[PDB]
Amino acid sequence: IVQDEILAHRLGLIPIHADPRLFEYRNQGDEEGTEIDTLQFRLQVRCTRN
Amino acid sequence: IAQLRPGQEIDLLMHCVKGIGKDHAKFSPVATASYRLLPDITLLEPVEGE
Amino acid sequence: RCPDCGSTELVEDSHYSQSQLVCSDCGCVVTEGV
Amino acid sequence: APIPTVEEKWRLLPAFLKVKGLVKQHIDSFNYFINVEIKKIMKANEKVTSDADPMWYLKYLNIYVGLPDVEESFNVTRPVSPHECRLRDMTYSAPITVDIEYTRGSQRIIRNALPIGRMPIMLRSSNCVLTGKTPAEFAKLNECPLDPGGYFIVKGVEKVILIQEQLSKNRIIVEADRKGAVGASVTSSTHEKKSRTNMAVKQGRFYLRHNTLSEDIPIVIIFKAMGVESDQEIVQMIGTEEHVMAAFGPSLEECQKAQIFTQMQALKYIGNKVRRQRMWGGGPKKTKIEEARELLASTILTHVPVKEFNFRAKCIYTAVMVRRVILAQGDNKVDDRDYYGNKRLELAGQLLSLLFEDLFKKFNSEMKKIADQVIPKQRAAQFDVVKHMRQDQITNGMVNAISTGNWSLKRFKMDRQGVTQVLSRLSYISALGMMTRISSQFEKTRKVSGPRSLQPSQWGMLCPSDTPEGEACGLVKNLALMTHITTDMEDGPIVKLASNLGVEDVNLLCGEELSYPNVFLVFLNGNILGVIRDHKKLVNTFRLMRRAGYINEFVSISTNLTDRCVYISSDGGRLCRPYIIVKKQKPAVTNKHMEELAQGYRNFEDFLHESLVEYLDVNEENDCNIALYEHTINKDTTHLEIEPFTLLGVCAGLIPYPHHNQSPRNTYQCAMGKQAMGTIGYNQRNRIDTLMYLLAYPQKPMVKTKTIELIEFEKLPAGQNATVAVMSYSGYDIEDALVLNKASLDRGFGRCLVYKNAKCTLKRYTNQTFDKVMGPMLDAATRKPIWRHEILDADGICSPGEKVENKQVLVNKSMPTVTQQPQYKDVPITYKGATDSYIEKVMISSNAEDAFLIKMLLRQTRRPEIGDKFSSRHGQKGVCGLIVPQEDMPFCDSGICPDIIMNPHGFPSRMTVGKLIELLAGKAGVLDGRFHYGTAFGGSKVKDVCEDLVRHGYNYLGKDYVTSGITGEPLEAYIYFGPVYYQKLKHMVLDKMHARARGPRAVLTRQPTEGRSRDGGLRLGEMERDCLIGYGASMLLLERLMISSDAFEVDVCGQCGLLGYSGWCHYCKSSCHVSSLRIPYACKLLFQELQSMNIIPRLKLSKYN
Amino acid sequence: MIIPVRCFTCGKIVGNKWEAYLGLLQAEYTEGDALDALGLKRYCCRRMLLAHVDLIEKLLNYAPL
Amino acid sequence: QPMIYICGECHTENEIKSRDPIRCRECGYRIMYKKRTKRLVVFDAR
RNA sequence: GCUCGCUUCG
Ligand SMILES: Nc1ncnc2c1ncn2[C@@H]1O[C@H](COP(=O)(O)OP(=O)(O)OP(=O)(O)O)C[C@H]1O
Ligand SMILES: [Zn+2]
Ligand SMILES: [Zn+2]
Ligand SMILES: [Zn+2]
Repeated sequence: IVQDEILAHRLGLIPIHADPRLFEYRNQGDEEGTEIDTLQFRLQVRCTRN
Repeated sequence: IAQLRPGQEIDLLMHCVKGIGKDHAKFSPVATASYRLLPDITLLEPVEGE
Repeated sequence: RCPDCGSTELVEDSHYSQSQLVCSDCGCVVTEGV
Repeated sequence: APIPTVEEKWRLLPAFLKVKGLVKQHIDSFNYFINVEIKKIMKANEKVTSDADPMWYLKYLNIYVGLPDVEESFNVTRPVSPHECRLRDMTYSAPITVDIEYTRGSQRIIRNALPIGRMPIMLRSSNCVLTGKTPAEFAKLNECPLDPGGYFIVKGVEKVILIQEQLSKNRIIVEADRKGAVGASVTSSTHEKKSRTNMAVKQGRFYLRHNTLSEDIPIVIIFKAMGVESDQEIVQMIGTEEHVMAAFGPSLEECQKAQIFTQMQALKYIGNKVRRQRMWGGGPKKTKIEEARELLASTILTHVPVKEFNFRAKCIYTAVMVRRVILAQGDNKVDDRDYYGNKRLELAGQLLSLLFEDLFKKFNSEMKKIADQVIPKQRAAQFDVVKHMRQDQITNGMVNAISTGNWSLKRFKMDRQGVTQVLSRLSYISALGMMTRISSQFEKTRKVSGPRSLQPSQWGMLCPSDTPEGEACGLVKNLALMTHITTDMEDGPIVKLASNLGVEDVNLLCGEELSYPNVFLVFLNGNILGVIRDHKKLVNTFRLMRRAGYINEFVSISTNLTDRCVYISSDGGRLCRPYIIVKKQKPAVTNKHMEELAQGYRNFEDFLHESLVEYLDVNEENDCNIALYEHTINKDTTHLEIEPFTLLGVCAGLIPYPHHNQSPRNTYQCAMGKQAMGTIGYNQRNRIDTLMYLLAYPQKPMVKTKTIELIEFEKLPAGQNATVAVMSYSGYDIEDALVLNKASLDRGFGRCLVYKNAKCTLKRYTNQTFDKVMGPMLDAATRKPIWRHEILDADGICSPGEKVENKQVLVNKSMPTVTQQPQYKDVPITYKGATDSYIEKVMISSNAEDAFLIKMLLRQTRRPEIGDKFSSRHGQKGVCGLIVPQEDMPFCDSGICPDIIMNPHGFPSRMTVGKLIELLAGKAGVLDGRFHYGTAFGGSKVKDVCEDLVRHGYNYLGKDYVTSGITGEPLEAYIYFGPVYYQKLKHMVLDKMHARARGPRAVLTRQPTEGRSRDGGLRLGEMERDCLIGYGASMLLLERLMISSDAFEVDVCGQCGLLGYSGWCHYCKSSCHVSSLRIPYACKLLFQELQSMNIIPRLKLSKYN
Repeated sequence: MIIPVRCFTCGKIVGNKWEAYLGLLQAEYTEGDALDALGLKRYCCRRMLLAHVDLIEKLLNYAPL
Repeated sequence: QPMIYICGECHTENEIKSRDPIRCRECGYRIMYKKRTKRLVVFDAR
């Protein structure tokens, strides 16, 4: 029911315990991301009756 | 993050990159970083009694 | 067909609320205004 | 020794709201219409028959409205929820059926259930499916439990019938004319005819004017025609005062100048002044005197009834009117129209009753015409009405009258417009306030400035502050929080009690007794009930009997000592307000009664029955003494105010501490709260409207009025509480502007959602062809759909979850051009939008006409930026002037940075101390974890919140030590920090931003269009042209009004002066004198129109040198 | 609709302290002592948690499911 | 091609082809929503 | 696309 944009905004505000000094700034563009300057978090939740 | 009901599903991937708080407040590491001047209360005359 | 290059790629593409049938190759404005 | 005060007295207000209040008015009116009034209307027209072929008739027995159903299924009904009617763009109505008996071939045939129409069912009514339902059952029906209801659903749109306000009927009005003559007027209105007859003193004598008379005739002639022939009796009826006789002398002299001395002569004189209604059908046969007597008995003064041609009551009535005119001709005691004691409010019930009566009469007339045309010449096959009872008549009439809003009743000659209005779904407060609106009869088109004033009669009945700011200021009003509208009574026991209380019959005595100082006239709904002596006893006994319960509690009684008239009002539409009865300096309501009410021993009806609280009308409260509080009660007090904050309406109730602010501030705050952005209801997600505004994280206010708790606004808030600091910062908040924090907006503050609807229809035409949706036109080069058809699914309909860009198709609709192979041309639904939109849902429904309705709900997530309008719940509307970063914001010792910085300069000119009090109370509440109350004429005091602040270690005045974020140095003056409930408005810069290229033009006049949805350009009005003239810029004016707007090149012939084409003059059949000329296209259109009007403009051209 | 993760003014993580706050409402704690026990010293987080309305369950009651 | 839709009260996946009366099995409701797309959509946390 | 009505906005 939560909107997709609102969901993305709420996920963006969630802090990450990753050390920022071990990463670098992503260059202009490059939406695919590289190992050095990005991290991936998978969130898959399927609600069902008990 | 959100609240679900049976039948609903949330599946997503989140790409995180390095950034500074000036660009967006979500990169702010400190919740409240402030400073105050140290007070020094002085008594001009000795106050006693009730 | 386009009156300049003779191509047949005449597409109806509106540019900011302006109905305009224009050639897709050279950009020659064939017809405009409705 | 202070008088004891009942603290729990305010608990009387919620109980009153349990059976009456905000939305119960229209609900009860519609229930009374569909349960009682419709049966009376059917009984009034129970039998209909035709003149030809006698012994034939059509008799109605009983009519039913039933439960709402849908005719979608083939000849089968099915229960349908109002939300389903909203989605399917259909009407929420119930089948009006009736059982009848008729004669086909002189044999009686009866039908027990035969539908005749469809009545639109008001929501939350008696027959509505939503009544008697639990919030869980509301969720099962996809309807908000907090929805006020009371509105009709027609073709998917929500229409509300506003409460109409009008002057009371059958009442004498003494008023000055254009020339200053103080005359009288009476609009006698019965169930059949309404006639306004006037009386003037234009030449020192009284003339009676009516629409049925060619010329106004002296009043003495009418007196002689109405039975009383002696002049002495006429003078006694007018009055026995010396000045009265001196004023009436000229009338007697003018009457004696003529030879009118008997009833026959006066009737003949009147008939001579009677004109036929354009050759009325039928032989007159010397009807002159008869027409005069019929006009005197029936047409003139319809409300005054004559038993059998006995004008005694009418004579007394006109004599009292003449006496009132004579008395008003001295001291200027002219009655005012704005006095709401003479106002009547028509709800949806009376309007629907009149409409249903008109429609039923039209149906009966049509049936009688069909019978007269069919029965006498068709065949031995006996005619029956069942084969001709069209069921679409009443249904279409009701649907059109509710939807379009224009009501044309020829039987009553009433032509009204704007009766129904589209329910505003901007917010819950918007709909809740629009449901209790009242329009004026003035129907604003001009600057009257006489009803627009705030009359003192609106006390307790209508909200003083709540009014639309603009051209409709003062003529559109809102009901108070605690008010009630009365209905019609039987008027029988009133007459019985009046006759038993010593009221002498007016026919038993002459008019001379009307001139006595101690004799008081008693009226009844404009009819002279009689005379009485010692009216104090009569009034006290009537009030005591009403309190006892033998007389209806809504029957009002008032006394006018100036005119010495006792008015007894029992008609519906009158405004009444509950008041606590005070007897001998002590209210009847005690603490024990309030404790029993709180525990549930008694209800408001028990207070009504035990002579504790009674309803007072405006006319009745005019004579009563009301005390605001217990300490104000004196020896001469008859009633006590229940709660003062009930004076304000629903929209005005949101204002925290409204008595500390200015009235224009409260009006602007009501106007902006009607446009406040927030949640609508619990079913706002399944709801699909053309435009919806929602708030991401709505928060209930910290300083909430008791009205907020009563209307349950805290369950559906329309704003957010932000830490506002009142200070000047960077000079970007000069005039009403405010500075927003970038970090605050980044974390979700002010985040808003805009939902738009895109609807498409695939209808089947007369020919056996239908609109069909083609699949996405895949590009053969890349085997993928084109950029325009990228978002379309396999069925040609855009799928939810994707983003839509400008000029992209949502439904690939193609329609046939025939109505042999069908030829389909594409008419796709393209998305016109500056920014991208996301599809939330796509609903596909099918109507009975096989037309597929597709509705896409596009969603846009918008962030506050420069240009967004913000309100602060105090009329301090502002625009975001600058968005500074968090580090640039000042900070206190605790490290809190303000979200909104507002200009202090707006306070002195507007004197909004209520805003400061609300800020202080909210700060104290968020410190101690409480919700302070900003109740009108009460609430939390400043001392309590100051003590709460000093207890928690903060300053007792809100001002805190603050260090500047920019320079890092402390400020010389303390800053006023505190949480303020700011609400965002629907006015956004993104929707209001407009830019116009060359673009399209209009066909008639080749100029840019008007509206932004039509992509029109701005208009250089007359005053802009005046300014450009004053500046002297001739070339700029020429470029703006000629070159850039409607430039054109015409061909004018220099010989005849007419307009040619393509360098050729058809008039002269030559082309040597034809020359080109630059001209505005509107000027050429004007020239052509003038040539069409035989006004030929001949242009004599010449060289520019 | 739902409790925001970040506070508007300061930015302290407040979304994770909502349901526990409800527990403090299910317990005998009042508003003030519960907000104090949750660790909200500044009044901005107190206003964020106190003035928030839980409308997510009312909407889920109307969810398709 | 199997085109799938969802009912308004049963919320069951129903497959109907073109030019069919909009209805749903084991019920009589006539509000038929379209399922969410399977294409990837990119969102910005701003 | 024309018209009208309501509604808001300053
Ligand atoms: N009918 C109108 N004609 C011309 N200008 C108008 C009209 N309505 C609003 N405006 C514009 O809005 C401005 C009116 O504001 P003004 O009356 O000076 O303050 P206000 O609305 O009384 O605010 P306060 O109530 O004093 O806070 C001036 C004018 O340019
Ligand atoms: Zn010529
Ligand atoms: Zn905080
Ligand atoms: Zn189903």
